[PDB]
Amino acid sequence: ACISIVEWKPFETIILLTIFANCVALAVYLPMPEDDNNSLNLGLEKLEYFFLTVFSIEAAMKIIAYGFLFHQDAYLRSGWNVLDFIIVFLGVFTAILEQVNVVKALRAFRVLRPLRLVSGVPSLQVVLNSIFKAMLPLFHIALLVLFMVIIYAIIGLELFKGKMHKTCYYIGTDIVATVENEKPSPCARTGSGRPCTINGSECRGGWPGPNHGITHFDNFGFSMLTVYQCITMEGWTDVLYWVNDAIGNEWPWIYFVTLILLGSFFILNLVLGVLSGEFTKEREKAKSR
Amino acid sequence: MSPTEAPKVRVTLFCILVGIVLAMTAVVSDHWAVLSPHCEAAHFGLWRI
Amino acid sequence: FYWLVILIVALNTLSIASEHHNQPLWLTHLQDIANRVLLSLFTIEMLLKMYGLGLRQYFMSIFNRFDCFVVCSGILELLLVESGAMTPLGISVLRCIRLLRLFKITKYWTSLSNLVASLLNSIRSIASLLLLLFLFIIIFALLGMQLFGGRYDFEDTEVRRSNFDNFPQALISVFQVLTGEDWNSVMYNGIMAYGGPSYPGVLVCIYFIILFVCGNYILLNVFLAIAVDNLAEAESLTSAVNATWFTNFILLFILLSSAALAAEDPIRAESVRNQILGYFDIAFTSVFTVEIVLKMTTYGYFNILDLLVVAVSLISMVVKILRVLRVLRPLRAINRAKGLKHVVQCVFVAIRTIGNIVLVTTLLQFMFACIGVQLFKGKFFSCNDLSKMTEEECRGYYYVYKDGDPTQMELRPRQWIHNDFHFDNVLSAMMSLFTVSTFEGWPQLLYRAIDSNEEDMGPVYNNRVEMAIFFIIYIILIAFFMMNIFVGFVIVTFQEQGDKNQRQCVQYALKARPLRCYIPKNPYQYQVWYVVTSSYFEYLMFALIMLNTICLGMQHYHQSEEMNHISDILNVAFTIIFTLEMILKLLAFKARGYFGDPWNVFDFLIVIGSIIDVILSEIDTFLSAFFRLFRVMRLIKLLSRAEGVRTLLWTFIKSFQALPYVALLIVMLFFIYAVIGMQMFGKIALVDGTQINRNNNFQTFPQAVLLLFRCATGEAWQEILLACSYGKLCDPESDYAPGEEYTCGTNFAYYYFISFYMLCAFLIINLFVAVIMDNFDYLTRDWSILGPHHLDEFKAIWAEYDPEAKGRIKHLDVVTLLRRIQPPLG
Amino acid sequence: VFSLGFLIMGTICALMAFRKKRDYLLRPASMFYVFAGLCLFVSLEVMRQSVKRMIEYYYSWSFACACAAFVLLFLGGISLLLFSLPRMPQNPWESCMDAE
Amino acid sequence: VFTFSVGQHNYDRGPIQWMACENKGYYYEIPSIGAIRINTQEYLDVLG
Ligand SMILES: CCCCCCCCCCCCCCCCCC(=O)OC[C@H](COP(=O)([O-])OCC[N+](C)(C)C)OC(=O)CCCCCCCCCCCCCCCCC
Ligand SMILES: CCCCCCCCCCCCCCCCCC(=O)OC[C@H](COP(=O)(O)OCCN)OC(=O)CCCCCCCCCCCCCCCCC
Ligand SMILES: CCCCCCCCCCCCCCCCCC(=O)OC[C@H](COP(=O)(O)OCCN)OC(=O)CCCCCCCCCCCCCCCCC
Ligand SMILES: CCCCCCCCCCCCCCCCCC(=O)OC[C@H](COP(=O)(O)OCCN)OC(=O)CCCCCCCCCCCCCCCCC
Ligand SMILES: CCOC(=O)C1=C(COCCN)NC(C)=C(C(=O)OC)[C@@H]1c1ccccc1Cl
Ligand SMILES: [Ca+2]
Repeated sequence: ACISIVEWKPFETIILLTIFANCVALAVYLPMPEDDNNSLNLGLEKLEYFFLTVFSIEAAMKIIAYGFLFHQDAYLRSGWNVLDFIIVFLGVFTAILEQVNVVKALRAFRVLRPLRLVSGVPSLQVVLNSIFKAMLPLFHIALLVLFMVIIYAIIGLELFKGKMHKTCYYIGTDIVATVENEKPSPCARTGSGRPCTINGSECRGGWPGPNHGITHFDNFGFSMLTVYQCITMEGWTDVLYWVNDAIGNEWPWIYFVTLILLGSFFILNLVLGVLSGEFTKEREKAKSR
Repeated sequence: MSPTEAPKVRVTLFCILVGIVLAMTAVVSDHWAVLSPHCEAAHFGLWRI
Repeated sequence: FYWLVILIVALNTLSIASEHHNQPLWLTHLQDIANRVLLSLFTIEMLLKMYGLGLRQYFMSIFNRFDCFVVCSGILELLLVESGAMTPLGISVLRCIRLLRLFKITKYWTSLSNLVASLLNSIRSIASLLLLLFLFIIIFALLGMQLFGGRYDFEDTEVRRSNFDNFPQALISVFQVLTGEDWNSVMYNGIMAYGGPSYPGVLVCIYFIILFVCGNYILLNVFLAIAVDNLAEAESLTSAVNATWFTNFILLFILLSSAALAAEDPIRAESVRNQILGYFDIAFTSVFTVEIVLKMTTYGYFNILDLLVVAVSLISMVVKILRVLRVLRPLRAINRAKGLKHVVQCVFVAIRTIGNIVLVTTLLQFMFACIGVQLFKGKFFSCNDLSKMTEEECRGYYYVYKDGDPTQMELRPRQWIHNDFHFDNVLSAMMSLFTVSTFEGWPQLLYRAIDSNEEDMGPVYNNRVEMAIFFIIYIILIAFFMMNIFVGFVIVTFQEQGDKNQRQCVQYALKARPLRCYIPKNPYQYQVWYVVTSSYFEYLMFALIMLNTICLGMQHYHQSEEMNHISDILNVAFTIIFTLEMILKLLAFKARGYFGDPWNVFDFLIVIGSIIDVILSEIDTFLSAFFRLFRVMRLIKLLSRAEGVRTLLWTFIKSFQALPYVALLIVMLFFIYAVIGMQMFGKIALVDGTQINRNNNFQTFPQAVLLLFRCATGEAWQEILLACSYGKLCDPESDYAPGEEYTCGTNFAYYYFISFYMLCAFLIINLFVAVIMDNFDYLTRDWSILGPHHLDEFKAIWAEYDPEAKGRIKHLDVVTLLRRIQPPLG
Repeated sequence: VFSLGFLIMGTICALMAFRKKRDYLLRPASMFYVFAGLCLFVSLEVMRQSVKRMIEYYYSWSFACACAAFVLLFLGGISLLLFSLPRMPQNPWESCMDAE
Repeated sequence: VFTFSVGQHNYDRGPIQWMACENKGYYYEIPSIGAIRINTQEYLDVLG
């Protein structure tokens, strides 16, 4: 415990000022494709070793002083010294794994280091805790949005599964036939869907679907993704219009116009209600402090 | 008898009788569609066209 | 003298507001002359009341620690132009600090003076949380640089400006995903940067789910701990004929004469259906005449409205304007309805108070419009092909390559085009900034401002990336901050108007009523009953629903010949199990104590529908795709378990039901605007590639109502506004004179749409606050002290002992049950 | 025939609910009516569908018969259920499943 | 030495303009397909 002498010093503004230095060695890094680099990118892969040997002789000089084999299992009982040891263990593991293998998925943990900024400023700690203890009243709105997205995913998985795979191509080609600022829409030869109007064009199947094959209802996961995107009210009319072109004009508005009334507006009303209620609760509690 | 004597339940219990008669009417009246191939007009129904 | 300062700080704003692109030279002269003349007076009167107020106490006020800054910067800007001063980088700073004389007004309104005094110590309280927000944004920008940085190398020629290639770009992209605008196409480029719609690639979709959800949660926390805590304290700051059936008929008749306006073909005016409704209108008109002519005898606003309305009605049989001002039909049912004229009269109240905040944001919108004019004036022109930079060059034809294939070209004439939303004058800049505040199409203006080159030249890709600040600062001021104190000025018009636990828990005991339980008879009926109402039975029957939901979810498309075959027999198995549990419960509850509970009724309906669906689907191979929906709604039976979810639902649904006229106002607004737009815009042609097309038009009434719902949601409402602007093709069915078919549409559109959004944005807020205000006791309930929940516990324990209501129980059971009930009540 | 039989089933109880304090019996009755209407709606469409695989077409007399009886049976069952179901409680002490 | 800088990128072009201006060559920018034909036929002025 000979290092207890240090940690009491202003050895915390040295550390949160080299935590800010590792936030700039992340911002000035330029990401380039297919395994290319520059000179500045290769310089900052040397600064990583410096930052990695400053945030380890800062912990191994603290896990030897306060914490120990067990001694309390309380130094770790801070919620934050458990974060920094993860943030500085991943840094050694990923810094050695590449030199021994001589992974880029595992380099995406370097973006977690800005969290030591909060684990090192005390005010951020109280703000973060307050923000989280305002999330437990939302346990019933979450359990409701979840089971409503699930119901709408299962309903659209039943009425719309596999109906948006036809579109018009030019006759005898694999070129999709659109107009100036149109985006490829479904088609329905022999039905109530839209018939293709482009001149030299026919309505064939075997098309992946509207947004390069991302927006459609033909398994549970994709149905749930398009329901979520509609419930955020972004691009809900494009999905409505595509279902119109697939199967016809008169029924499918009931599915969408309701999901915007029930999932967007109604649930938002509840969320705002509960949050403001909790805020005034805490306010009238602390106005008595 | 609040649900059985109040008038707003009887207006409905009667307005459904209209649907009852027009429903037994829709089941036996064959006048609800036409064909004109092109005069040989047919009048359709559910039991016989 | 004081009223002779506002003569010169107004004649100054009008000076800097008259500035536009290509102005007549006398205007440039008049402007700089007025600037010199006004700076002279500013300094001279500053000095005059300097010696009239003395040096020391003149420096006392906050708003003259600033005035000398005006006095100094003004003349030093006069002087820097008299130097080797050069290019619009320094120059912008001169002519925009020249705008800080517009800050005088906010000191001048003297309630706007302390409005900002409150605003600034609302932020100072929350600075820590608004720092955690920026830390959040920065971590997600870096994570995006790791995930998608350098991966948008798609081989086509489509331009994807929202990428993660450097730090300022990643920062702009994360901010755009947070405002929610066009986030889905950022997600699609990120899904296609990885494989595609396949197993590893579709999991980049959780970066955007977490981003949107948690970022907007934190934003709600930020901007709701300022309208709930930091404007509740400004409160302490500031405070310290009469025949019933007859009128029911007349208001049923108003409805018929308004529904006669809905269904009318705009395109063909000579529709035999319009001929059928023309006589109907005159019948309705004679009726509405002869029963108010009779009204103006028992006496000599609402009694004069229908007076002014029936006139144009029975006159008809200008033209267009007088058939558009006949939309006053719904505006007669306000007096005939008590609650309607109660609600309408209750919102005109909350307008003359929230008018002080509507005037400060209007002046704040104007200052930013003049900044933007000084930055982006003349720089929003461009060429059809981005290779030609000036207007003399952008002439002739050029090649466009289909799908970026150099061996498939076609000729197009090149033309010098202006952006639809630009910053050339102040009115245009105010329009552009209005559309930016609704978060619609704002990245398209941002990436066109970043590219802005010079006064009459086309864009230069990624020229001025520092020009994003102007936009990100505007959105944070108006669209996030000043919008969340316009909301606070509505709560204080709601929460103001309308111990505390004591009277509310004395009311419960005073009016409460006991339950029923239907304890059975007939030891065999009691026998089955004890099984069917056992708790573990209600766990076994909630496991089978979570198992039936997975089976519906396992369906997919283009499967093979053994998944459907098992699906449709498992469906029969589940139908039979649920029918068995139904008849089981019927045997217990004796068919009379069964239909007393509404969940048992809702379950009987699901059983009867899911049986019929079986037959409809099995008759296919033995001798209506919406009956298959009675298998999914079997999942709302889970609701009966969730006590908290059910009470939350009820508590908000019941308040939606007790506030029907606030929603009637929205219905009325939609009806009026959809009738107007069907006459103003109804003859535009449905062309694909435009925003007035087969899915979105004004030709029918449902089409117009769905278009207005779309604009309320804010989808591309400014792209529809640009599709009705007089340069439009008239559809063939309509009757236009020959040669002139590009005369459809109006510039009235600009009013229409902008007045819709604003009004439709105001009422929605109004309906939200309202619904949250009559629930405030529940949403603010300290569960420690007491609550109706304990009293429902008491009702339950009372009904167990005494199932048949009957009021009374015997003293032994009475005192015995006393141990159960918790300390708060017992 | 299924629809007509549903309505037969609905009428028996919708009447038998009148005597012997059997108010409750208007809840199943109501629901049955709904289903009748429902099936009639189905009926409409299939005939419509066949009409569009067989020339000019027209729905003339009995189509409005069914498109009125179905609509009215649907709304009538739904409203009769809502009038037999007590009330959305509206107050902290009120309950669905209240005594009288 | 004639250098061509192709595409729309954010990278730095000073070095290759220098390579061109040092070794008696020339510097060209090709941002699009419609720019190709004219920029790949113009080196013959320097050679003349
Ligand atoms: C958890 C608590 C709250 C959650 C519960 C809330 C969930 C709300 C569920 C609403 C379901 C959505 C309605 C179904 C959409 C119909 C789709 C459609 O029209 O086209 C596809 C299909 C059309 O398929 P199709 O078969 O025609 O397609 C090809 C064409 N042929 C037939 C020729 C091959 O629709 C139908 O099958 C017919 C539908 C008829 C009318 C359906 C309306 C019944 C539902 C009314 C809902 C009432 C409002 C909501 C109530 C509560 C919500 C506020
Ligand atoms: C909490 C507040 C906010 C909530 C935050 C939490 C959000 C997390 C929710 C995200 C879940 C999405 C899961 C998506 C993956 C599901 C599987 C899938 O997407 O693929 C479909 C699969 C078949 O697809 P395919 O690959 O085509 O099959 C072979 C191809 N020939 O077919 C399948 O196998 C799909 C099977 C899934 C069916 C499940 C249906 C719903 C189950 C839930 C019922 C009860 C809810 C949970 C109970 C909790 C109560 C407390
Ligand atoms: C400090 C000054 C004090 C004075 C303040 C007076 C009160 C103002 C309050 C109204 C708010 C206005 C804000 C809206 C933004 C302004 C829009 C605008 O000015 O557009 C002008 C537009 C020019 O567009 P441009 O692209 O140049 O067109 C070229 C071809 N014509 O050309 C046009 O024709 C646009 C027409 C404008 C229509 C505006 C109608 C708005 C009516 C609002 C009613 C609904 C609000 C209800 C209450 C809301 C919440 C309380
Ligand atoms: C929570 C706060 C936010 C808002 C809360 C309350 C606001 C209410 C506004 C909601 C608006 C959504 C209603 C949308 C209904 C539009 C119907 C539709 O879009 O269907 C299209 C379809 C096309 O058919 P058609 O019109 O004949 O022409 C096509 C080619 N023949 O049409 C058809 O073929 C079928 C015919 C449809 C007729 C049904 C009636 C639809 C409109 C009535 C709803 C209310 C109308 C009054 C105003 C609504 C606003 C309250
Ligand atoms: C409640 C009315 O909302 C609006 O129509 C306004 C928008 C849309 O704001 C929605 C934000 N996404 N943008 C502009 C620029 C407005 C204006 O200039 O008022 C004259 C108002 C406004 C904005 C913020 C606060 C109050 C107000 Cl009345
Ligand atoms: Ca949008």
